[PDB]
Amino acid sequence: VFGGDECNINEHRSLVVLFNSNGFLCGGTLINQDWVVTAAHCDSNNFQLLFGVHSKKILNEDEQTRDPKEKFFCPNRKKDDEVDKDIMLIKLDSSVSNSEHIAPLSLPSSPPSVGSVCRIMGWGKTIPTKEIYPDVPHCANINILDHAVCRTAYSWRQVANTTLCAGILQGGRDTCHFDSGGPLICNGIFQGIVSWGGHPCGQPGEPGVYTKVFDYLDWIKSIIAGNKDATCPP
Amino acid sequence: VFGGDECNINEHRSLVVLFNSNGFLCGGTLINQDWVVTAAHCDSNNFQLLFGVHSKKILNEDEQTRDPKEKFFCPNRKKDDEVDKDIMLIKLDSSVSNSEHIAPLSLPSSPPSVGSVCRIMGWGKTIPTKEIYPDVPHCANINILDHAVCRTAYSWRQVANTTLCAGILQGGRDTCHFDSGGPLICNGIFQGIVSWGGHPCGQPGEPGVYTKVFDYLDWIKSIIAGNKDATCPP
Ligand SMILES: *C[C@@](*)(O)[C@H](CCCNC(N)=[NH2+])NC(=O)CNC(=O)[C@@H](N)CCC(=O)O
Ligand SMILES: *C[C@@](*)(O)[C@H](CCCNC(N)=[NH2+])NC(=O)CNC(=O)[C@@H](N)CCC(=O)O
Repeated sequence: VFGGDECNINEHRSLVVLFNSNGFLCGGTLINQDWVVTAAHCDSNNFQLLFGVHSKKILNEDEQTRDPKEKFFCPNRKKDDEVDKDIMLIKLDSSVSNSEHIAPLSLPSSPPSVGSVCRIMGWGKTIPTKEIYPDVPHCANINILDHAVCRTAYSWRQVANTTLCAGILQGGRDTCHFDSGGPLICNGIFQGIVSWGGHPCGQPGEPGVYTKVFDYLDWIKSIIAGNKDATCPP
Repeated sequence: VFGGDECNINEHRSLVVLFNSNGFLCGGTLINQDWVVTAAHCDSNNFQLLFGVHSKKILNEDEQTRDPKEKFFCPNRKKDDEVDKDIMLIKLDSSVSNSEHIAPLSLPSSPPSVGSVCRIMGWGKTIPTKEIYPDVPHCANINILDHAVCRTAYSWRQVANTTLCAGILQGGRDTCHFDSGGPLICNGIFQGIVSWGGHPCGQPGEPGVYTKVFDYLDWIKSIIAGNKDATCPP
């Protein structure tokens, strides 16, 4: 996260870490005691999920680890476009219970209004060009922008409507590489999933695009209730 | 460990890992649910202890992390001698319960005999010259040798009587740097603590010198029971 500060140790109790033998992959969001939401582009053959993490060097006495038992993607997702319908549900091999540094995030009831202030968080790049990563996750506030700003900022490709356009108009704060899958939270509600953006991040006039969780509510609940044939919003 | 193979995932449940911000420090041994025994030269201002660990890449789901609440050393220990009375007792800040990959090891009732076959284990060097470290702990069987082999082999310093001389005579098997603090187990009994040896491990004729647990039984029991003045055997 570019333009932020170290997150408070208690302000990110729902942030999950996806990693494998090759290291850190992405972030994720725990929505209930058995499921994790993250980005579809973060998928890997094998990986594990780590809960309750703050510092990577100085561990928390309450971290939990689980393996993905099931993974779900939109049935109607475009094969070639890696960020098309960037959402993946992970059914844990074993339930995770609340603790001092672990807790789920509630799904939204309604979508965020243009201009609302939201929180982004992750262990991704903090310097736009350098491959320097934090030890603790960084937090920064950004605003919900008019979707047209993004549509026009990235005219060479199509910015789906099932996405939120967020950031700071003059740049300086934005999610970056390895921040993917993490939550965009507005007023304590789970509103978006970090998906993609500019090169590098934080440039003025190039906001980030987040999967709009709300548009996928029916999908999420259907998959979680047991219906696996649930198709996503086009 | 030089000269062995990867340990079976279930044959090292008492093996603890001491680490800090600078990384890995040493091995250790869980003797009951509240105490860990290790070498005194493994001390560091700040460190933590990890239980139920095997592979550093693929984590077990039952791992536990605790912090050192109290540390204890022999009152009558030599100031400038890093390996004199090489034993340290650590009281955990919170109890550790048994699980698939965590279980304590029992204190000895009698000292091992010369010629006994014992298991050594740890994440220390596997090739004497190369600064290459295992991902999973390596185990190997060595024999308890006549204490005099050590006495003469290391005629350039003095080998205490409160230690076990163990290894293979022609070399090719020994503990190495970063293997310290781990346990020497003979017939399932906790008999020694990895302390020191020659440069580099495995040289023919230069066995490993381990802290003889049996000789400290009283100090250990007195310390754990409450007598913080208990003195060690000279
Ligand atoms: C998977 C995740 O780690 C990244 C997140 C990048 C976020 N970038 C900004 N500026 N907020 N996403 C990608 O690697 C995917 N990239 C693309 O799909 C490109 N078309 C856009 C480049 C980009 O995401 O920055
Ligand atoms: C702290 C612990 O990891 C090591 C273990 C070395 C074991 N070596 C062999 N060959 N089994 N201990 C030390 O680094 C302490 N070293 C000494 O006290 C030196 N007098 C000997 C160096 C040595 O142990 O190789």
